[PDB]
Amino acid sequence: IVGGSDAKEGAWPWVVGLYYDDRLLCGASLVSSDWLVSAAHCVYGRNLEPSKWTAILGLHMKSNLTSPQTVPRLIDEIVINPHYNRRRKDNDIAMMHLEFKVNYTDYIQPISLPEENQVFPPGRNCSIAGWGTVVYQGTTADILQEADVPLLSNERCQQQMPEYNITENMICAGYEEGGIDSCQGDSGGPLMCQENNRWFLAGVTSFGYECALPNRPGVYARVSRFTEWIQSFLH
Repeated sequence: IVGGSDAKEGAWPWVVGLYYDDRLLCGASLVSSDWLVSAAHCVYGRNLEPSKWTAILGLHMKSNLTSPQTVPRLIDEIVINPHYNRRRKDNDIAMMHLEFKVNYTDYIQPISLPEENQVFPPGRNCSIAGWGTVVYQGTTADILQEADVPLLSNERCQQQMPEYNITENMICAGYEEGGIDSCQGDSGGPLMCQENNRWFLAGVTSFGYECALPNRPGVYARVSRFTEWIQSFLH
């Protein structure tokens, strides 16, 4: 996360860090007691031995090794979206199953999927959080970083990203002046939006051109487009 600041413990209790070969590579969001939502590009091509992935839930600072609120879980199934197109970056979303369920606490809670026909309006600020790079081509955060970013319309995002195919399956967020954005290592994490005192998972961190440039917004997979499919896994 570029231009954000340290989160407080408990700030975003659905945010989960995903480890592979001992490195936190991507974020993910807890959506039930045993399913995460993350990005397909994070796991694509390396999902079929799913026990190589570990989720840490209730995570705040990577270096805090005596944290009693963090809970590890092996992953035992990873399902990429059946429409995912790697070349086009379209449908960039995956489901990951926790080997054993988690009990919810102030530090571990699921985030709601969007309500039917919920609108997340261009111009509204939503929040992002992750342990990825703090500046473009910089280093990964220790303490979870958070920031707020405004949504764009897809028309405006496509004009700013003419090199890319911005589809109905994507939602974009960032500032005209740049400075605040998701970055490498944040992929898979939530774009989350508040309505009526409740948080909804509006997007999943997907891609962008570099990070935090002016007039270059972050692109996220639009979760409302996948709610039926995500629901298909749940108990």
